[PDB]
Amino acid sequence: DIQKQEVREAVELPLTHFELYKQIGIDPPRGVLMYGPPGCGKTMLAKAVAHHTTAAFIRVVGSEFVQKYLGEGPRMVRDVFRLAKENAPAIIFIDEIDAIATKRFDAQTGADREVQRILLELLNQMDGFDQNVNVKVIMATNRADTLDPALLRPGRLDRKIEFPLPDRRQKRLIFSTITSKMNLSEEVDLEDYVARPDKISGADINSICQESGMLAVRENRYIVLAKDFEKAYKTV
Amino acid sequence: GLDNQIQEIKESVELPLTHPEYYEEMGIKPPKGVILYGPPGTGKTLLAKAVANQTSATFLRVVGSELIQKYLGDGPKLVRELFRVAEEHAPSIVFIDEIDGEREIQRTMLELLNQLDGFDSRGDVKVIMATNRIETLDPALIRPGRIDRKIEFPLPDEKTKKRIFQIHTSRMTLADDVTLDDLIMAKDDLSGADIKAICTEAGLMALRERRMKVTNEDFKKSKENVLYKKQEG
Amino acid sequence: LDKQIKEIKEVIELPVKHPELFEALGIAQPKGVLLYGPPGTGKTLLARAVAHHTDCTFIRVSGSELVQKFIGEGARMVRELFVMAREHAPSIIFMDERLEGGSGGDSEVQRTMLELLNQLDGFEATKNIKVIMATNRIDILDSALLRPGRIDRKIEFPPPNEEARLDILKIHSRKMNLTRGINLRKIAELMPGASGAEVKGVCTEAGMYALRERRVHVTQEDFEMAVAKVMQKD
Amino acid sequence: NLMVCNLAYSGKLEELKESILADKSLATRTDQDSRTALHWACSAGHTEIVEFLLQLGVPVNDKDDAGWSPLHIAASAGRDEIVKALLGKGAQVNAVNQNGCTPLHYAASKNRHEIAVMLLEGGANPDAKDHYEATAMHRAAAKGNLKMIHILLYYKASTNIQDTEGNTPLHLACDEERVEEAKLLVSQGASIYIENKEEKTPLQVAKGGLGLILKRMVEG
Repeated sequence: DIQKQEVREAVELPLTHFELYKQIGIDPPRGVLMYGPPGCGKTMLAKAVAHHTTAAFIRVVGSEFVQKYLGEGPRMVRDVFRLAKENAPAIIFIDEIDAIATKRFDAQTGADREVQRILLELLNQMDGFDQNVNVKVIMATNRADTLDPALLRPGRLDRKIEFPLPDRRQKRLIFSTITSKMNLSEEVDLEDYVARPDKISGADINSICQESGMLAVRENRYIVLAKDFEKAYKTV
Repeated sequence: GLDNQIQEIKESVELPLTHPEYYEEMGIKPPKGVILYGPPGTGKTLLAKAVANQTSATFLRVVGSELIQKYLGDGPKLVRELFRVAEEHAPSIVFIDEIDGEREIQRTMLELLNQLDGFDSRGDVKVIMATNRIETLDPALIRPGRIDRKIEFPLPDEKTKKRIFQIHTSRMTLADDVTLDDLIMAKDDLSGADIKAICTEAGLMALRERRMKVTNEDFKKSKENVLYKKQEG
Repeated sequence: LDKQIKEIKEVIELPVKHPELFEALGIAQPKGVLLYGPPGTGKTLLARAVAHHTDCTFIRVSGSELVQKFIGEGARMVRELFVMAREHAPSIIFMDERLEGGSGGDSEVQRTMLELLNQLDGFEATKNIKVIMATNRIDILDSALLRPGRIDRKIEFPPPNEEARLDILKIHSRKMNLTRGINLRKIAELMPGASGAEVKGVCTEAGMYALRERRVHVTQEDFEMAVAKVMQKD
Repeated sequence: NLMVCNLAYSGKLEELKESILADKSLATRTDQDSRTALHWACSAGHTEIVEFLLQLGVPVNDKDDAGWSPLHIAASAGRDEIVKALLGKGAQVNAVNQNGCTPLHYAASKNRHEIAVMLLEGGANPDAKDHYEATAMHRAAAKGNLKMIHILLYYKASTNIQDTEGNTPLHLACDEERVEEAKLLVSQGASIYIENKEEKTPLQVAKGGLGLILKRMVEG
């Protein structure tokens, strides 16, 4: 809503697909940072972006290039960046940089230091590739303590979106988008089931609705009710 | 109100070798020392008694637990260093100050209590522990450590800093219009070297302009240092 | 861009055209300099332009996490960087990283530059070691209460003026295409507010209206709309 | 799970009317959920079926294992003719369900204007509270229904109800950033000085300086 609103305004406006940026330079940024202390979040957002923007999406985990060959990184930025600037403007989902953004000194487990030196390699490549390229690389995280001042340099991560704990907007609209497809009842009410998460903190409300569907697929009851919503709240 | 407290710690920790004939004749021997704790703390009773006891003695400075928490949990190795140099400095006074995850603090505090209790030596040196809040320390430290005496500081806010301010400003010079209501009403968790520090930076701040008088707004500007010092840490 | 280089040539360029005999016959070294004014433009373009014409290194202190352990295991943070300053003689240092919280929290950096100017003013084991003060809050009047003034260069930094937006608006106008029916005196002298970075906000935020209106070049009306945009916030 | 669930859910008119006229046991058959053909017929939106049931005089006070009367559930459906027949019979307009939410919270939740005018017209409490101590203006003003707020202003609804946390409808309007609704409620008597358990006034709960223009709407 507001998070996808700031991301959308920060993505689709620079990616308006016009050649006039190449003459006067790439003024608008391309990197956007996100947040969210639910169950790692950052998934249904890119799902909604996939619903709206019917384009390519490089879905990769945050720990995909940790292979002992150490060459997967340069091969993915080389091949994926060349097919992004050459084939079509895509959205490369390089998420979960908190596990690969921690400082490391000892050379025993210094593989994280080697892949952060690869992060320095592509860190200079993206500086050399600031002109004449149709690329949009998103990069988010869920921790603000293990970050380094190198990534926070202007021109790389120019957006710092925060996420509230209750965040009643995404909860109400996620109830609307989960009730717009799945079945529903007239007794089903969202008043205390969106007001109570404002008083008590939680996560994965959509997955709690899916747990209510698990407690409703028991075939003992034909239509899901509120007892599985509140019971799913107290259980998970 | 600290005369009875300073004569009770004077008789408590100055009964040993310094004027010793009243300690090894009656046969009491509480050779464990006291554990300093002050409701304001932060060098007030710690520094006041740390400089007041230095009339004739040997002082041993141990301030802050940063060297333990700033890196890996080295633990009681530096306690063994201070215990072998305290063994080579037996007629001294062990002064541990600023005693401020928990799974290791409890085991280095357990080993600290074990080595500090005198598990391998008899009573020969006076060990003094210090902290800001006596409630954060686990009560398991009181029985082995404190068997001699524990001192509370019931300070009258007007006469503690007005008596210490009067004595400490009766020999040196100062300025006029030095208020006290905002001092006794606002200051907390600070020392006497802090009121002396703001009178010294107050008269010194007036000395920057080459003046001997301090304005009330300048004493509030120096007071702001006290206002933020208690809110920072 | 002349009133700042004319005052910085004697601060950075002085040990360039002077051999080692001037260390025992003339002025040894300039100690420090501070530029009061919000870092809109020239915060790193001056030290990076002269350093670009010096080919030295750029070592920062920036007392925070991830740097207190890299520069030595444990010290006062002004001795290990000085060992790296004897090993690396050409090094330009830039001090970059309320009166209530900033007095102490910024007084850590104030103490850092006090002991750095007391090591430079103390002894000279190596040359080309210079520090630049950058404070643009109440702590520049508190810094003025802490700066002794005896060893200090005074270079005017105009973000609260207009010429520093005229010259940097022309520099930011040479890279992109601009029209000929433009007057930089009203659109460049009539831009007060936060700092000189809202000019870069006028160019970057003006590109949205230049591409929005399909203008192949940049006009003055676009700069006016971008002036409104940069005047929306701050 | 019973027969009246598929006959009262899958759209059976003449088989259900013949099932009632043939044997009253099917008409008074209850399942494990403690529901009759009125609950399932109101669940599927059956108009003529509930007109026949309410015509014969089915007990409307029948609740489930939680306490959900067909007026809370069918008023939570937002159907026009169903609530017209239920209020035509004169059901309990202020009965308590499992959470305590009166049918006014359900008429205000679904933005049903006629159901709110007809519930509040028959004697329903305009400021009734549930177990969560919240009224229909917390949720009606929080969801973003301005016309529901206006027709609550027609029935003299209070604007400073304390929630179980201590919030007011102005706190649930500033938290949702409803500009015109907070300006209306403030222009109706919403106190900007009420504090919840978080020790925060509605000026601090709103974002973007909205409490300053709400204070402007207080002093002017």
